[PDB]
Amino acid sequence: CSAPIIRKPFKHIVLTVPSSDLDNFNTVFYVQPQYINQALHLANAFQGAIDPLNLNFNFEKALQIANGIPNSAIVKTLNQSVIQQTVEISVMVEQLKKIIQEVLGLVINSTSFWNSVEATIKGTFTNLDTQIDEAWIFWHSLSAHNTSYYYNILFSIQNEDTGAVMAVLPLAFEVSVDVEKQKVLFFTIKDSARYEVKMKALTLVQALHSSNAPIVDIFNVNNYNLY
Amino acid sequence: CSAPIIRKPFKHIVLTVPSSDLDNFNTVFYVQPQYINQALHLANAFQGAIDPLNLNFNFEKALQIANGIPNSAIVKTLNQSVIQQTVEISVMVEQLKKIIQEVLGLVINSTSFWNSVEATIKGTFTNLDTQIDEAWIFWHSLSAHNTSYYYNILFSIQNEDTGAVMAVLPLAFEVSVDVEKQKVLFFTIKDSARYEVKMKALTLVQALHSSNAPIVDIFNVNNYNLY
Repeated sequence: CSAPIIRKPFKHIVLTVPSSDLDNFNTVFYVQPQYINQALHLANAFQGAIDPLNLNFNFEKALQIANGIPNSAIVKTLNQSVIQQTVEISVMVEQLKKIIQEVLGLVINSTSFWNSVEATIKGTFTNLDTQIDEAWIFWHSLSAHNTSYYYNILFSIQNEDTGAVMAVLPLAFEVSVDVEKQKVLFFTIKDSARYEVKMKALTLVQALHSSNAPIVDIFNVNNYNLY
Repeated sequence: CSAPIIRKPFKHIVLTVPSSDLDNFNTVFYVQPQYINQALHLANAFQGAIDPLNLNFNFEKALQIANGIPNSAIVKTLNQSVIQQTVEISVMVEQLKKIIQEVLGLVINSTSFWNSVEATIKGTFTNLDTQIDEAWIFWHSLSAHNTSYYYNILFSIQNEDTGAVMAVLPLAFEVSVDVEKQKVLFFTIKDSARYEVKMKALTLVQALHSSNAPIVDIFNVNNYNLY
Protein backbone atom coordinates (compact mmCIF):
# COMPACT_ATOMS: atom_id res chain seq x y z
CA CYS A 1 0.00 0.00 0.00
CA SER A 2 1.01 3.67 0.01
CA ALA A 3 3.73 4.62 2.49
CA PRO A 4 3.13 7.79 4.59
CA ILE A 5 4.51 11.06 3.21
CA ILE A 6 7.37 12.39 5.34
CA ARG A 7 8.38 16.02 5.94
CA LYS A 8 11.27 17.80 7.66
CA PRO A 9 10.74 17.33 11.42
CA PHE A 10 10.02 20.33 13.66
CA LYS A 11 9.18 20.43 17.34
CA HIS A 12 6.01 22.27 18.31
CA ILE A 13 6.32 23.11 22.00
CA VAL A 14 3.97 25.42 23.87
CA LEU A 15 6.29 26.56 26.65
CA THR A 16 4.94 28.08 29.85
CA VAL A 17 7.90 28.67 32.13
CA PRO A 18 8.15 31.04 35.17
CA SER A 19 9.73 34.36 34.16
CA SER A 20 12.43 36.36 35.95
CA ASP A 21 10.70 39.60 34.99
CA LEU A 22 7.30 40.85 33.81
CA ASP A 23 5.98 39.39 30.55
CA ASN A 24 2.86 40.79 28.86
CA PHE A 25 3.47 39.26 25.43
CA ASN A 26 1.98 36.17 23.80
CA THR A 27 5.24 34.94 22.30
CA VAL A 28 5.69 32.92 19.09
CA PHE A 29 9.22 31.76 18.19
CA TYR A 30 10.17 30.18 14.85
CA VAL A 31 13.96 30.00 15.18
CA GLN A 32 16.90 27.62 15.62
CA PRO A 33 18.16 26.58 19.11
CA GLN A 34 21.38 28.60 18.92
CA TYR A 35 19.34 31.76 18.24
CA ILE A 36 16.76 31.32 21.00
CA ASN A 37 18.87 33.47 23.34
CA GLN A 38 18.92 36.29 20.78
CA ALA A 39 15.17 36.02 20.27
CA LEU A 40 14.53 36.05 24.02
CA HIS A 41 16.68 39.16 24.40
CA LEU A 42 14.78 41.00 21.67
CA ALA A 43 11.48 39.88 23.18
CA ASN A 44 12.37 41.17 26.67
CA ALA A 45 13.65 44.47 25.29
CA PHE A 46 10.20 45.19 23.88
CA GLN A 47 8.51 44.56 27.24
CA GLY A 48 9.40 48.15 28.05
CA ALA A 49 6.96 49.27 25.37
CA ILE A 50 4.01 48.11 27.50
CA ASP A 51 2.98 50.85 29.95
CA PRO A 52 3.22 49.26 33.45
CA LEU A 53 0.13 51.11 34.70
CA ASN A 54 -2.38 51.27 31.83
CA LEU A 55 -0.99 48.20 30.05
CA ASN A 56 -1.19 49.83 26.62
CA PHE A 57 1.50 49.32 23.99
CA ASN A 58 3.30 52.61 23.45
CA PHE A 59 4.37 52.91 19.83
CA GLU A 60 6.62 55.90 20.49
CA LYS A 61 8.61 54.10 23.17
CA ALA A 62 8.62 51.00 20.94
CA LEU A 63 10.47 53.07 18.31
CA GLN A 64 12.78 54.51 20.97
CA ILE A 65 13.69 50.95 22.02
CA ALA A 66 13.90 49.82 18.38
CA ASN A 67 16.43 52.48 17.38
CA GLY A 68 18.56 51.43 20.34
CA ILE A 69 19.01 47.72 19.63
CA PRO A 70 22.59 47.12 18.43
CA ASN A 71 23.22 45.76 14.90
CA SER A 72 19.64 46.01 13.64
CA ALA A 73 17.35 47.98 11.34
CA ILE A 74 13.65 48.88 11.36
CA VAL A 75 12.08 47.38 8.24
CA LYS A 76 8.50 48.68 8.37
CA THR A 77 6.22 50.20 11.01
CA LEU A 78 2.45 50.58 11.34
CA ASN A 79 0.10 52.35 13.76
CA GLN A 80 -3.55 52.85 12.77
CA SER A 81 -7.12 51.55 12.68
CA VAL A 82 -7.26 48.55 10.37
CA ILE A 83 -10.85 47.38 10.91
CA GLN A 84 -13.87 49.65 11.43
CA GLN A 85 -16.99 47.75 10.38
CA THR A 86 -19.34 44.89 11.14
CA VAL A 87 -17.45 41.73 10.12
CA GLU A 88 -17.35 37.98 10.46
CA ILE A 89 -14.24 37.06 12.46
CA SER A 90 -13.16 34.63 9.73
CA VAL A 91 -12.91 37.40 7.15
CA MET A 92 -11.14 39.73 9.59
CA VAL A 93 -8.37 37.23 10.30
CA GLU A 94 -7.53 37.16 6.57
CA GLN A 95 -7.22 40.94 6.34
CA LEU A 96 -4.93 41.09 9.37
CA LYS A 97 -2.83 38.16 8.14
CA LYS A 98 -2.32 40.01 4.86
CA ILE A 99 -1.44 43.22 6.72
CA ILE A 100 1.08 41.32 8.85
CA GLN A 101 2.61 39.78 5.71
CA GLU A 102 2.98 43.31 4.32
CA VAL A 103 4.43 44.84 7.51
CA LEU A 104 6.83 41.91 7.96
CA GLY A 105 8.53 42.81 4.68
CA LEU A 106 10.72 39.72 4.55
CA VAL A 107 9.01 36.91 2.64
CA ILE A 108 9.03 33.69 4.66
CA ASN A 109 8.41 30.31 3.04
CA SER A 110 6.84 28.07 5.66
CA THR A 111 3.35 26.57 5.92
CA SER A 112 3.87 26.01 9.65
CA PHE A 113 4.91 29.63 10.17
CA TRP A 114 1.92 31.11 8.38
CA ASN A 115 -0.32 28.64 10.21
CA SER A 116 1.15 29.88 13.50
CA VAL A 117 0.47 33.43 12.37
CA GLU A 118 -3.14 32.65 11.43
CA ALA A 119 -3.78 30.58 14.56
CA THR A 120 -2.41 33.41 16.72
CA ILE A 121 -4.58 35.99 14.92
CA LYS A 122 -7.67 33.84 15.40
CA GLY A 123 -6.79 33.57 19.09
CA THR A 124 -6.87 37.36 19.34
CA PHE A 125 -10.63 37.27 18.74
CA THR A 126 -11.80 33.75 19.63
CA ASN A 127 -11.42 31.39 22.59
CA LEU A 128 -10.89 34.38 24.87
CA ASP A 129 -12.66 32.38 27.58
CA THR A 130 -9.55 30.17 27.76
CA GLN A 131 -7.33 33.26 27.94
CA ILE A 132 -8.96 35.04 30.85
CA ASP A 133 -6.45 36.27 33.45
CA GLU A 134 -3.44 35.95 31.14
CA ALA A 135 -0.94 38.83 31.01
CA TRP A 136 -1.14 39.45 27.25
CA ILE A 137 -4.77 40.58 27.44
CA PHE A 138 -6.03 43.67 29.29
CA TRP A 139 -9.76 44.42 29.30
CA HIS A 140 -11.31 47.86 29.81
CA SER A 141 -14.26 50.11 28.92
CA LEU A 142 -16.52 47.13 29.61
CA SER A 143 -20.24 47.78 29.20
CA ALA A 144 -23.42 45.92 28.27
CA HIS A 145 -23.09 47.44 24.79
CA ASN A 146 -19.29 47.36 24.45
CA THR A 147 -16.17 45.35 25.25
CA SER A 148 -12.62 46.63 24.77
CA TYR A 149 -9.21 45.08 25.37
CA TYR A 150 -5.50 45.13 24.61
CA TYR A 151 -3.81 42.08 23.12
CA ASN A 152 -0.03 41.92 22.86
CA ILE A 153 1.76 39.46 20.56
CA LEU A 154 5.42 39.08 19.61
CA PHE A 155 6.67 37.12 16.63
CA SER A 156 10.32 36.15 16.29
CA ILE A 157 11.30 34.47 13.00
CA GLN A 158 14.65 33.11 11.81
CA ASN A 159 15.31 30.57 9.06
CA GLU A 160 16.79 29.98 5.60
CA ASP A 161 14.64 32.81 4.23
CA THR A 162 15.84 35.44 6.75
CA GLY A 163 19.49 34.73 5.99
CA ALA A 164 21.91 36.81 8.05
CA VAL A 165 19.29 38.46 10.26
CA MET A 166 16.47 37.60 12.65
CA ALA A 167 13.09 39.27 12.29
CA VAL A 168 11.17 40.46 15.35
CA LEU A 169 7.60 41.73 15.22
CA PRO A 170 6.07 43.36 18.34
CA LEU A 171 2.34 43.39 17.54
CA ALA A 172 -0.41 44.95 19.66
CA PHE A 173 -4.11 45.17 18.90
CA GLU A 174 -6.52 47.60 20.54
CA VAL A 175 -9.87 45.85 20.09
CA SER A 176 -13.38 47.24 20.67
CA VAL A 177 -16.60 45.28 20.08
CA ASP A 178 -20.25 46.37 20.15
CA VAL A 179 -21.23 43.54 22.53
CA GLU A 180 -20.94 42.38 26.14
CA LYS A 181 -17.96 40.36 27.40
CA GLN A 182 -20.04 37.24 28.18
CA LYS A 183 -20.85 36.97 24.48
CA VAL A 184 -17.34 37.92 23.32
CA LEU A 185 -15.80 35.20 25.51
CA PHE A 186 -17.63 32.54 23.50
CA PHE A 187 -17.15 33.99 20.02
CA THR A 188 -16.28 31.62 17.17
CA ILE A 189 -14.65 32.12 13.73
CA LYS A 190 -18.17 32.30 12.28
CA ASP A 191 -19.38 35.19 14.44
CA SER A 192 -20.00 38.75 13.34
CA ALA A 193 -19.91 42.07 15.20
CA ARG A 194 -19.15 45.75 14.66
CA TYR A 195 -15.39 45.86 15.20
CA GLU A 196 -12.92 48.68 15.79
CA VAL A 197 -9.37 47.38 15.64
CA LYS A 198 -6.24 49.47 15.91
CA MET A 199 -2.89 47.84 15.19
CA LYS A 200 0.58 48.89 16.37
CA ALA A 201 3.51 47.01 14.87
CA LEU A 202 7.06 47.30 13.61
CA THR A 203 9.45 44.77 12.10
CA LEU A 204 13.07 44.89 13.18
CA VAL A 205 15.91 42.81 11.76
CA GLN A 206 19.10 42.20 13.75
CA ALA A 207 22.32 40.50 12.65
CA LEU A 208 22.30 36.83 13.61
CA HIS A 209 24.07 36.09 16.90
CA SER A 210 24.62 32.45 17.84
CA SER A 211 24.65 31.37 21.50
CA ASN A 212 24.99 27.99 23.21
CA ALA A 213 24.73 29.35 26.76
CA PRO A 214 23.45 27.27 29.72
CA ILE A 215 19.67 27.02 29.27
CA VAL A 216 18.94 28.30 32.79
CA ASP A 217 21.25 31.27 32.30
CA ILE A 218 19.16 32.15 29.26
CA PHE A 219 15.89 32.30 31.20
CA ASN A 220 17.48 34.30 34.04
CA VAL A 221 17.86 37.34 31.79
CA ASN A 222 15.59 40.21 32.84
CA ASN A 223 14.12 43.17 30.97
CA TYR A 224 17.06 45.44 31.78
CA ASN A 225 20.33 46.46 30.12
CA LEU A 226 19.41 45.29 26.62
CA TYR A 227 19.58 48.33 24.32
CA CYS B 1 -7.79 55.42 40.17
CA SER B 2 -7.43 51.66 40.56
CA ALA B 3 -3.96 50.26 39.90
CA PRO B 4 -3.74 47.12 37.69
CA ILE B 5 -3.77 43.76 39.46
CA ILE B 6 -0.42 41.98 39.16
CA ARG B 7 0.28 38.23 39.05
CA LYS B 8 3.37 36.01 39.08
CA PRO B 9 5.01 36.40 35.65
CA PHE B 10 5.22 33.44 33.26
CA LYS B 11 6.48 33.31 29.70
CA HIS B 12 4.12 31.87 27.11
CA ILE B 13 6.25 30.85 24.14
CA VAL B 14 4.99 28.80 21.21
CA LEU B 15 8.27 27.25 20.07
CA THR B 16 8.66 25.81 16.59
CA VAL B 17 12.28 24.74 16.23
CA PRO B 18 13.80 22.25 13.72
CA SER B 19 14.15 18.79 15.29
CA SER B 20 17.09 16.39 15.15
CA ASP B 21 14.70 13.44 14.91
CA LEU B 22 11.08 12.70 14.03
CA ASP B 23 8.41 14.44 16.12
CA ASN B 24 4.73 13.53 15.82
CA PHE B 25 3.59 15.10 19.10
CA ASN B 26 1.88 18.41 19.79
CA THR B 27 3.95 19.26 22.85
CA VAL B 28 2.87 21.33 25.88
CA PHE B 29 5.48 22.05 28.58
CA TYR B 30 4.68 23.62 31.96
CA VAL B 31 8.04 23.28 33.72
CA GLN B 32 11.04 25.24 35.02
CA PRO B 33 14.10 25.97 32.80
CA GLN B 34 16.42 23.55 34.61
CA TYR B 35 13.94 20.72 33.97
CA ILE B 36 13.33 21.38 30.27
CA ASN B 37 16.06 18.88 29.35
CA GLN B 38 14.36 16.18 31.42
CA ALA B 39 10.99 16.97 29.85
CA LEU B 40 12.47 16.87 26.35
CA HIS B 41 14.06 13.50 27.06
CA LEU B 42 10.77 12.03 28.27
CA ALA B 43 8.98 13.51 25.27
CA ASN B 44 11.42 11.98 22.76
CA ALA B 45 11.31 8.60 24.48
CA PHE B 46 7.59 8.40 23.79
CA GLN B 47 8.06 9.11 20.07
CA GLY B 48 8.77 5.41 19.73
CA ALA B 49 5.15 4.72 20.64
CA ILE B 50 3.99 6.17 17.30
CA ASP B 51 4.08 3.50 14.57
CA PRO B 52 6.37 4.92 11.82
CA LEU B 53 4.23 3.44 9.04
CA ASN B 54 0.58 3.73 10.09
CA LEU B 55 1.18 6.65 12.46
CA ASN B 56 -1.05 5.19 15.18
CA PHE B 57 -0.14 5.45 18.86
CA ASN B 58 0.63 1.97 20.15
CA PHE B 59 -0.46 1.68 23.77
CA GLU B 60 1.38 -1.61 24.31
CA LYS B 61 4.71 -0.19 23.19
CA ALA B 62 3.92 2.96 25.19
CA LEU B 63 3.78 0.77 28.32
CA GLN B 64 6.95 -1.06 27.26
CA ILE B 65 8.74 2.30 27.01
CA ALA B 66 7.11 3.53 30.23
CA ASN B 67 8.33 0.61 32.33
CA GLY B 68 11.83 1.26 31.02
CA ILE B 69 12.31 4.90 32.00
CA PRO B 70 14.73 5.06 34.96
CA ASN B 71 13.53 6.46 38.32
CA SER B 72 9.85 6.74 37.45
CA ALA B 73 6.44 5.17 38.09
CA ILE B 74 3.25 4.77 36.05
CA VAL B 75 0.46 6.59 37.89
CA LYS B 76 -2.62 5.76 35.81
CA THR B 77 -3.30 4.46 32.30
CA LEU B 78 -6.32 4.56 29.98
CA ASN B 79 -7.21 3.03 26.62
CA GLN B 80 -10.85 3.05 25.47
CA SER B 81 -13.70 4.81 23.67
CA VAL B 82 -14.65 7.89 25.66
CA ILE B 83 -17.21 9.50 23.33
CA GLN B 84 -19.75 7.62 21.18
CA GLN B 85 -22.66 9.96 20.46
CA THR B 86 -23.83 13.07 18.67
CA VAL B 87 -22.39 15.99 20.66
CA GLU B 88 -21.63 19.68 20.57
CA ILE B 89 -17.84 20.10 20.59
CA SER B 90 -18.09 22.48 23.57
CA VAL B 91 -19.63 19.79 25.77
CA MET B 92 -17.15 17.16 24.57
CA VAL B 93 -14.13 19.25 25.56
CA GLU B 94 -15.43 19.35 29.15
CA GLN B 95 -15.79 15.58 29.38
CA LEU B 96 -12.27 15.00 28.04
CA LYS B 97 -10.80 17.68 30.32
CA LYS B 98 -12.38 15.91 33.29
CA ILE B 99 -11.08 12.55 32.07
CA ILE B 100 -7.58 14.01 31.70
CA GLN B 101 -7.79 15.45 35.23
CA GLU B 102 -8.69 11.97 36.46
CA VAL B 103 -5.97 10.14 34.50
CA LEU B 104 -3.34 12.70 35.51
CA GLY B 105 -3.81 11.71 39.16
CA LEU B 106 -1.64 14.49 40.56
CA VAL B 107 -3.73 17.58 41.37
CA ILE B 108 -2.20 20.68 39.80
CA ASN B 109 -3.15 24.17 40.96
CA SER B 110 -2.75 26.50 37.99
CA THR B 111 -5.31 28.44 35.96
CA SER B 112 -2.81 28.77 33.12
CA PHE B 113 -2.13 25.03 33.10
CA TRP B 114 -5.79 24.03 32.94
CA ASN B 115 -6.34 26.70 30.29
CA SER B 116 -3.51 25.16 28.26
CA VAL B 117 -5.16 21.77 28.71
CA GLU B 118 -8.56 23.06 27.60
CA ALA B 119 -7.15 25.07 24.69
CA THR B 120 -5.22 22.00 23.51
CA ILE B 121 -8.33 19.80 23.76
CA LYS B 122 -10.36 22.32 21.77
CA GLY B 123 -7.61 22.33 19.14
CA THR B 124 -8.04 18.58 18.74
CA PHE B 125 -11.49 19.18 17.23
CA THR B 126 -11.52 22.79 15.99
CA ASN B 127 -9.31 24.96 13.79
CA LEU B 128 -8.03 21.84 12.04
CA ASP B 129 -7.79 23.96 8.89
CA THR B 130 -4.81 25.72 10.49
CA GLN B 131 -3.27 22.36 11.41
CA ILE B 132 -3.30 20.70 8.01
CA ASP B 133 0.03 19.05 7.12
CA GLU B 134 1.34 19.07 10.70
CA ALA B 135 2.97 15.89 12.04
CA TRP B 136 0.70 15.45 15.08
CA ILE B 137 -2.36 14.79 12.92
CA PHE B 138 -2.83 11.83 10.57
CA TRP B 139 -6.03 11.57 8.53
CA HIS B 140 -7.50 8.36 7.13
CA SER B 141 -10.73 6.54 6.21
CA LEU B 142 -11.85 9.77 4.53
CA SER B 143 -15.25 9.63 2.85
CA ALA B 144 -18.16 11.93 2.01
CA HIS B 145 -19.96 10.51 5.05
CA ASN B 146 -16.96 10.11 7.38
CA THR B 147 -13.67 11.65 8.46
CA SER B 148 -11.14 9.94 10.73
CA TYR B 149 -7.77 11.01 12.11
CA TYR B 150 -5.09 10.50 14.74
CA TYR B 151 -4.09 13.35 17.03
CA ASN B 152 -1.05 13.02 19.28
CA ILE B 153 -0.48 15.31 22.27
CA LEU B 154 2.12 15.24 25.05
CA PHE B 155 1.81 17.14 28.31
CA SER B 156 4.80 17.63 30.59
CA ILE B 157 4.07 19.29 33.96
CA GLN B 158 6.40 20.24 36.81
CA ASN B 159 5.81 22.78 39.58
CA GLU B 160 5.26 23.30 43.32
CA ASP B 161 2.36 20.83 43.20
CA THR B 162 4.37 17.97 41.63
CA GLY B 163 7.09 18.22 44.26
CA ALA B 164 9.94 15.77 43.74
CA VAL B 165 8.73 14.39 40.40
CA MET B 166 7.78 15.52 36.91
CA ALA B 167 4.54 14.33 35.34
CA VAL B 168 4.43 13.28 31.67
CA LEU B 169 1.22 12.50 29.82
CA PRO B 170 1.41 10.97 26.31
CA LEU B 171 -2.13 11.45 24.98
CA ALA B 172 -3.49 10.19 21.65
CA PHE B 173 -7.01 10.49 20.30
CA GLU B 174 -8.46 8.34 17.52
CA VAL B 175 -11.26 10.53 16.17
CA SER B 176 -14.05 9.59 13.75
CA VAL B 177 -16.80 11.98 12.59
CA ASP B 178 -19.94 11.38 10.53
CA VAL B 179 -19.11 14.22 8.11
CA GLU B 180 -16.78 15.19 5.26
CA LYS B 181 -13.35 16.75 5.88
CA GLN B 182 -14.25 20.08 4.22
CA LYS B 183 -16.88 20.60 6.92
CA VAL B 184 -14.71 19.25 9.75
CA LEU B 185 -11.88 21.65 8.83
CA PHE B 186 -14.14 24.61 9.64
CA PHE B 187 -15.80 23.24 12.78
CA THR B 188 -16.29 25.58 15.75
CA ILE B 189 -16.85 25.01 19.49
CA LYS B 190 -20.59 25.35 18.82
CA ASP B 191 -20.81 22.56 16.23
CA SER B 192 -22.39 19.15 16.70
CA ALA B 193 -21.75 15.78 15.04
CA ARG B 194 -21.89 12.06 15.77
CA TYR B 195 -18.49 11.43 17.33
CA GLU B 196 -16.49 8.30 18.05
CA VAL B 197 -13.43 9.12 20.14
CA LYS B 198 -10.95 6.62 21.51
CA MET B 199 -8.34 7.83 23.98
CA LYS B 200 -4.95 6.29 24.81
CA ALA B 201 -3.07 7.83 27.72
CA LEU B 202 -0.83 7.12 30.68
CA THR B 203 0.69 9.37 33.32
CA LEU B 204 4.27 8.72 34.36
CA VAL B 205 6.15 10.47 37.16
CA GLN B 206 9.96 10.58 37.22
CA ALA B 207 12.26 11.88 39.94
CA LEU B 208 13.25 15.48 39.26
CA HIS B 209 16.59 15.85 37.47
CA SER B 210 18.03 19.36 37.12
CA SER B 211 20.16 20.27 34.09
CA ASN B 212 21.81 23.52 32.97
CA ALA B 213 23.32 22.07 29.77
CA PRO B 214 24.12 24.18 26.67
CA ILE B 215 20.76 24.94 25.03
CA VAL B 216 21.87 23.64 21.62
CA ASP B 217 23.15 20.40 23.16
CA ILE B 218 19.66 19.93 24.57
CA PHE B 219 17.96 20.14 21.17
CA ASN B 220 20.54 17.83 19.55
CA VAL B 221 19.25 14.86 21.54
CA ASN B 222 17.55 12.28 19.32
CA ASN B 223 14.92 9.61 20.00
CA TYR B 224 17.51 6.94 20.81
CA ASN B 225 19.21 5.56 23.93
CA LEU B 226 16.72 6.98 26.42
CA TYR B 227 15.23 4.04 28.34
